[PDB]
Amino acid sequence: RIRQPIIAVLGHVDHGKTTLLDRIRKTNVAAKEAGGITQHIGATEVPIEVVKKIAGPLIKLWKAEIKLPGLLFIDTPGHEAFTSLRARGGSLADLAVLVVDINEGFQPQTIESIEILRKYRTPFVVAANKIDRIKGWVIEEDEPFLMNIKKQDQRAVQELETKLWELIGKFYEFGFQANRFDRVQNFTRELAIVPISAKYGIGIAELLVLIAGLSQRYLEEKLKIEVEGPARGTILEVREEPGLGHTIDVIIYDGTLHKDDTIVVGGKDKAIVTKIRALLKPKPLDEIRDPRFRFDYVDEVTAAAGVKIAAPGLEEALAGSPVIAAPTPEDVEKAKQEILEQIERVVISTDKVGVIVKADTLGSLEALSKELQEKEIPIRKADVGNVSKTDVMEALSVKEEEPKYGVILGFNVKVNEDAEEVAKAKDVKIFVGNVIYKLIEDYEEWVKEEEEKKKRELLSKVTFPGVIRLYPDERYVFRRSNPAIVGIEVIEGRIKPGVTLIKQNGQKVGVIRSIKSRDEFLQEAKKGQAVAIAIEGAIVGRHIHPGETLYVDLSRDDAITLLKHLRDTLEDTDIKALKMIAKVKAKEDPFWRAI
Amino acid sequence: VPLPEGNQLFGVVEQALGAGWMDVRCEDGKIRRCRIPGKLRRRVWIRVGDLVIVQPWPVQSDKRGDIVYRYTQTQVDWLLRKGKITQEFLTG
RNA sequence: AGCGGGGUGGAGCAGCCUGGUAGCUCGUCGGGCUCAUAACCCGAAGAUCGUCGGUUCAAAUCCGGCCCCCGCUACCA
Ligand SMILES: Nc1nc2c(ncn2[C@@H]2O[C@H](COP(=O)(O)OP(=O)(O)NP(=O)(O)O)[C@@H](O)[C@H]2O)c(=O)[nH]1
Ligand code: MET
Ligand SMILES: [Mg+2]
Repeated sequence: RIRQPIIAVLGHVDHGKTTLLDRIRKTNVAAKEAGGITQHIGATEVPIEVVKKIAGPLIKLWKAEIKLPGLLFIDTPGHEAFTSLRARGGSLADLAVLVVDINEGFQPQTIESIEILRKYRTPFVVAANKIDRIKGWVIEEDEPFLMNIKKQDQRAVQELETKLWELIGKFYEFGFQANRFDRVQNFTRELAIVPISAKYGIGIAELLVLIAGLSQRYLEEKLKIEVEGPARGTILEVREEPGLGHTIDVIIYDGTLHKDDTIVVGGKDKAIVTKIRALLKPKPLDEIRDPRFRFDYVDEVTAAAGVKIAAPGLEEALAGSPVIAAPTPEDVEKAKQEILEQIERVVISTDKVGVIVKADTLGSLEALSKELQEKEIPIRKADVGNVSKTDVMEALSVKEEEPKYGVILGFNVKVNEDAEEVAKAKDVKIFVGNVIYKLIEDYEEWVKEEEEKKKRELLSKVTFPGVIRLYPDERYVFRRSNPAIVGIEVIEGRIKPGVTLIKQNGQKVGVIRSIKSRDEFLQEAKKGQAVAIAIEGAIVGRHIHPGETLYVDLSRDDAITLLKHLRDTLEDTDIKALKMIAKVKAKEDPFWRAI
Repeated sequence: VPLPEGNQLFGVVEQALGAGWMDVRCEDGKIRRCRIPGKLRRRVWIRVGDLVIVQPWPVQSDKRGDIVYRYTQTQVDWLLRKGKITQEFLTG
């Protein structure tokens, strides 16, 4: 009795990871998701019959048998944010398939995947996609590379040879010896590079037969499992389901699992013990995270298979924690001791003063938390579920003392009627979305808009400084009182209507009623401009003298705002005017003395 | 003799508002409606124009505060001679 | 800009016109009365008259030049 080996696909964004699995399944999943990126890990079972049908005479070249029951493929996101998912996929699987595009070369995600594979000592074989990008290439439906190569010219062959030689050299400075699958004879220190084409199924058969064959060469004794022992497996994800509650999708690889068996699972704080209630099984040749066909309920399952377990009290289950079957209290204690030797790979850091974020799974929550932490944003609470009413109450409590940190970021969740009504009533903002960057950027731009609107209306409140000097010329005086009409040249600052003027001793000469450079009506005067001012409450002689310097009265709050808030819109004349005005006004209040 | 430690700062009493409320001018150029804790209210008499230590309230720390200690003549003279505070802050 | 009016203890007013003591009320300091405070009584300090000059036996008072304050009118960029 041999269980199906577990294969994890790894690679970079836009490198045809989902497309290969879709072609193997002959179903379309790559077009379903939004944004073209898959953010959920899945497990798919491939029967050996379709493997044999895909393969052909090539199986006779190697002296072995096809007695492998099937294959268990695991998909994996290639985005930068989903590091933990890649780590879990690399650690769990027995075999790995690294898919690297020849054209773009290497990416940091590829390096991280290689590092994880080395850390978890997982043997792997390299694939090469985007073959059709080479000019002068003929396309044929589902033929091996050996059949296809003879249909090409010399230029395509030499370009391919150069590209794969460069890739092998690259692996060489990554300290790994590489050679083509048909060009190498050693199979213990040398890997194999399979040039494949996801869009037209070129070279899929070679990769499939190589995966089938290499399983029994490196280590085959780990693939033997007793069919009557206790069940042993691991957790793949934790998600909410309609009508079942908190369920977990697991991959059983040891023993046999039946209904009502007691299991031990490592929770967040401590181990949790519960009795299995529902065992759900995906349809053959179907993605587990895409329920195209109806799930089939099953009384008992046998290793190795991916099943959904619905049991009470699983809301505190930890992703990646192992699950052990225990029918007796001593077995329960042994399982608890085994779980105690398990580490929490990722721990979230909450600052108690931050935003509220809710997702549908733990992995999405981890990715969102890492992306928010990358930009120095505190996180008050992270959990799994839909946006409830108490979340809005918590958000309002945080907003009470921090306007910018009271907000909710929902990632592929639903908003209840009462929650949205309360949010509309109390004016709390909620950002719902399905794409991590499309959701984070919206929050960032809204925060920026609020920040700019904070000071947009602040500018109108303050009054610009200004210092002027009356002409010693009699000509500029055109009316003495009611109103006082006299010309002026600006020394520093900006003159505006409705601004009070004061002298060194601070007498209220009045408020500027109107300004005019000519018979035309003006609005303001900048540096190096002459203008006749018609002011109220000022009289030549007793109140004002020709050739005397006039100062604009300033508000200390306005000065603080100018020196701290609106420090971008300050220039030489403005700062000189404000500084000398502060020096002059430093007579009664020590605030201007200290400036 | 004790000095402010933290968000505390000096202040000059300007006018008593009744029911244990004072109006204190601080060192940061702000006027604050300050509340006198009852523990020292019963035994220490405060009069307009004294150097005191004021801690602003945790919420709305711009117009409210609590007075914690009063500086005697010798202490304020020593502070003036040392130079931690000037004369014009006291005299206004 | 033109015309008219006025400067006296810390404050607000007499003392001019008829030259020859600088007064009135409040205010500050000290002592009285009361168990204590306010009210009340007593005593004392405080301007040499906005400056400069002319007149006169003698000028705050009569006259003139300046400094400041107040009022009225002409005065449309
Ligand atoms: N011309 C060409 N296009 C291809 C080939 N294989 C895939 N593509 C296209 O390139 C894109 C690859 O996206 P996808 O299937 O997401 O790649 P992946 O391997 O799943 N990466 P991930 O899900 O993280 O983005 C798709 O638009 C697909 O149609 C190929 O051999 N030739
Ligand atoms: C109006 O008459 C005008 N010529 C006065 C001076 S403008 C600076
Ligand atoms: Mg994918």
